[PDB]
Amino acid sequence: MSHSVKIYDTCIGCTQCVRACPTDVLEMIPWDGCKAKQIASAPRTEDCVGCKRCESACPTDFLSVRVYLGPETTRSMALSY
Amino acid sequence: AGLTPCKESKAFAKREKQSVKKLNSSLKKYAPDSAPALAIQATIDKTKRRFENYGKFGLLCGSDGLPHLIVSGDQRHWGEFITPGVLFLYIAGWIGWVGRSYLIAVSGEKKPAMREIIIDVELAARIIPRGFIWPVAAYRELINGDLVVDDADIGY
Amino acid sequence: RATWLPGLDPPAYLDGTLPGDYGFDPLGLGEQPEDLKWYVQAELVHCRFAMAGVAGILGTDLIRVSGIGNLPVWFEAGATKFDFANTTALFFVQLLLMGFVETKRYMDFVSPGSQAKEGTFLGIEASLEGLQPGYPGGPLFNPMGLAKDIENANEVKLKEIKNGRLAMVAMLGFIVQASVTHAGPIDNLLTHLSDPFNKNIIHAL
Amino acid sequence: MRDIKTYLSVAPVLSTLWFGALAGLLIEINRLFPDALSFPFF
Amino acid sequence: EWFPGQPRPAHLDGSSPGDFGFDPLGLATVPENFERFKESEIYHCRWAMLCVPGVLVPEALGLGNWVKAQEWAALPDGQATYLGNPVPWGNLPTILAIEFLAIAFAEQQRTMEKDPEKKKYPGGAFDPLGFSKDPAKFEELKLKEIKNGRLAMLAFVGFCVQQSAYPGTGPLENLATHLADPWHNNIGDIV
Amino acid sequence: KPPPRGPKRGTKVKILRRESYWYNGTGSVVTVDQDPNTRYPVVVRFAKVNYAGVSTNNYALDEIKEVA
Ligand code: CLA
Ligand SMILES: CC(/C=C/C=C(C)/C=C/[C@@]12O[C@]1(C)C[C@@H](O)CC2(C)C)=C\C=C\C=C(C)\C=C\C=C(C)\C=C\[C@@]12O[C@]1(C)C[C@@H](O)CC2(C)C
Ligand SMILES: CC1=C(/C=C/C(C)=C/C=C/C(C)=C\C=C\C=C(C)\C=C\C=C(C)\C=C\C2=C(C)CCCC2(C)C)C(C)(C)CCC1
Ligand code: SF4
Ligand code: SF4
Repeated sequence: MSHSVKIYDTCIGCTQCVRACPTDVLEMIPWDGCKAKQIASAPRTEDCVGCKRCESACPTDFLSVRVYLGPETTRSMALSY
Repeated sequence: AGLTPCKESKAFAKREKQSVKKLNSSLKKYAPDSAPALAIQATIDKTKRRFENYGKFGLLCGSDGLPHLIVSGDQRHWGEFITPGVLFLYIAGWIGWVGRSYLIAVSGEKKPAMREIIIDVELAARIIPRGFIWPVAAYRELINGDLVVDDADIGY
Repeated sequence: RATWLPGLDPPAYLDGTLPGDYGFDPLGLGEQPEDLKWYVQAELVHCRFAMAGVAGILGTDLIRVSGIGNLPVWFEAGATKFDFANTTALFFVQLLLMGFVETKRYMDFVSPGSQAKEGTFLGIEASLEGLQPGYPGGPLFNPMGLAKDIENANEVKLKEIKNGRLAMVAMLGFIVQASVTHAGPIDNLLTHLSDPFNKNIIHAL
Repeated sequence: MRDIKTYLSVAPVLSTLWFGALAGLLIEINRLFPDALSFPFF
Repeated sequence: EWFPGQPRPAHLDGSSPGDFGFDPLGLATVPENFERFKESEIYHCRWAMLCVPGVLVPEALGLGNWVKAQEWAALPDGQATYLGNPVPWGNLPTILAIEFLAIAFAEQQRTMEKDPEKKKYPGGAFDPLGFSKDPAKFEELKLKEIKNGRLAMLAFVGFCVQQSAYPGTGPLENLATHLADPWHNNIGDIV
Repeated sequence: KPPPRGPKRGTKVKILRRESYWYNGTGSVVTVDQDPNTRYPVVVRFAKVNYAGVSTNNYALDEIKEVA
């Protein structure tokens, strides 16, 4: 909600975005719309720093996890002080 | 536009006079037969025959004693712009038309990537002369409608 | 098959039905039918203009020098004048009829036989086609109708081809020959025949 | 022997060989027809 | 056909007077564009056929050409001369006002009828004899009109261009000029 | 009993997805998934590479035009 992270239906369940979140935002939930039978999910968008590496590892036509930068909070700005 | 002919412009025949005097100034310091004296003399003759050719081929000179080019197309002056220009356009297509043939030629291979970083010399030798007749060849492509494509652009 | 280059093989598309098929088209200039079909006429029209054209250049200068008659050089003929001939109007006049004859030929190749079914009388029969695109012999264009259209076409056109191919080259000679020598073509021949080992293009430069 | 020719056919090596020939040609022409500001033949 | 050897543009299948397969710019694609063009065509024909002899015959008499016959209006005190006679109403604002009201009204009478066939061939009071009796002959009658009308337009073009090429000339004066030396007086000398 | 759906194999296809990298391009079908619930069955292989280096992805049936 600080930043908005959205995952579409193109996702093929490869678990490459989840493994690449450096602050544990995304996670994997069951589906039935792929051969792998699992689609990603973003239930902890607060801590989302905005580091687009989460979607530099989604290998689809355009993309299946997308990140929109909104307002910035004290943790979405990664302030240590 | 008032540009007098260089063979007439006294300013043109002034610049020719100074640059000769300037060179002959630099010459009356070496030996009358050493290597510098010859190289200086060589450039002196090159200069005089340079000015003469500019006052011979109909170049028009302004008030600066310098040649001016009439690119308007007045065909009294065709060898200044138009004639060299057509000479370029012939060459430029030759480079253009040959390169196009090659890319098409190697297009139908397993990976055209390899045949462009490592150019096929023999294939580029049987294509290097086809640019002698590019105006004829291309103009037929345009009429036949193979010089261009219509809506199939990326991928294939 | 006796190509132009003994060792080299002829290309695959110059099969040989066209007269003067000496397997010669190195630059890949005829590897499409519609291309090749339209190129043949060019060689036919060029050669015929280049057959008469050299003779007009040649014969006129031959008769003048010997002294039977007098005419200007073909190089010098463009500015000639006798009477009632503005080079303006002649250009328009020649452009007209040539424009007329050239087009109706063009319509023939574009549409065979769509040239002799019309209203204008008395001539609507001959200008059909010679039955071979580049040979429109009819009972007006071949007033001595002396062709069988098939047999000699292999053996006589091959004369008219190799005749023309030579003649087109010859005209190219004079243009360059007059461009360098500043003189007449036979003058070039007469000069070279005088001292051949000293009258050569090496000396002309 | 084949590997040598292939290497000589890679793009940079052709470039210097091609352009070098081109440089030599233009330098020669300027040595024989210098100043060359117009094309006075026709 | 005008150009023996080309296929007919599909929308020219006779079905009209004076139609020979000539529409290279495809101007007559739209049938509504097609029909209105016929109107303008016949009118541009109709006016032109009137105007050419009116340009020439005065020159065939002592009267000035089609250019001089408009010149008095240039000077402020212009008065006309019909058959040389100074008609009283020859001043420019006089004829202009007479010209405007009459031309507009009759030509507006055209603009207010839409048959649309009569907009090309009204007849009736315009056919005091009734040449339209034989439909075969009347249909050919249009042809003669169309071809003659097209002939007139070109003659009009020749008259006007010869004036720009030769200011202050007459078509018969131009004709005689060529008639002196056809081979040294031509369209060759313009360019 | 029901036959396989979509193109079989090797059949060139014209891509119709608007946001794809190969829109108005042509690729080769390598396999079609026969599960009805699968939301993007037709696995298309290409000859070029998208900006990520990838050269294949799934596609929907109505975004594939089977050229021949
Ligand atoms: C076969 C070679 C070739 C051909 C036919 C074209 C053709 C075209 N290019 Mg081009 N281009 C090329 C190579 C070529 N390009 C290369 C190698 C580059 C990288 C520098 C570019 C960069 C380029 C740009 C930036 C632009 C074009 C544009 C254009 C178009 C207009 C022409 C123009 O502006 O020329 C441009 C000419 C140059 C930029 C000069 C460089 C081209 C080199 C010198 C030619 C290379 C030839 C090749 C190496 C020889 C192969 C020989 C073979 C036997 C091995 C036209 C479709 C323009 C366009 O879109 O217009 C519609 C445009 O903006 N091109
Ligand atoms: C038409 C022609 C000349 C016609 C001459 C005429 C009308 C002369 C007219 C006049 O003299 C008179 C009568 C009287 C004078 O008072 C007036 C003038 C005007 C002066 C010459 C053609 C001359 C045409 C020539 C010479 C063409 C040569 C073409 C070659 C060599 C092409 C070869 C290739 O195309 C192939 C064959 C295969 C490819 O794969 C390889 C390559 C090499 C590309
Ligand atoms: C005359 C003159 C002038 C002018 C000019 C102009 C004005 C021009 C224009 C021009 C134009 C307006 C053009 C256009 C164009 C278009 C297009 C479209 C083109 C195209 C082309 C192409 C397409 C080609 C291709 C190719 C070839 C063929 C070869 C090479 C290879 C390639 C493939 C590339 C001046 C004044 C300067 C001067 C004087 C002279
Ligand atoms: S931007 Fe960073 S924090 Fe946010 S989801 Fe992507 S990888 Fe995780
Ligand atoms: S990276 Fe993309 S395809 Fe892979 S699991 Fe995440 S969203 Fe799905």
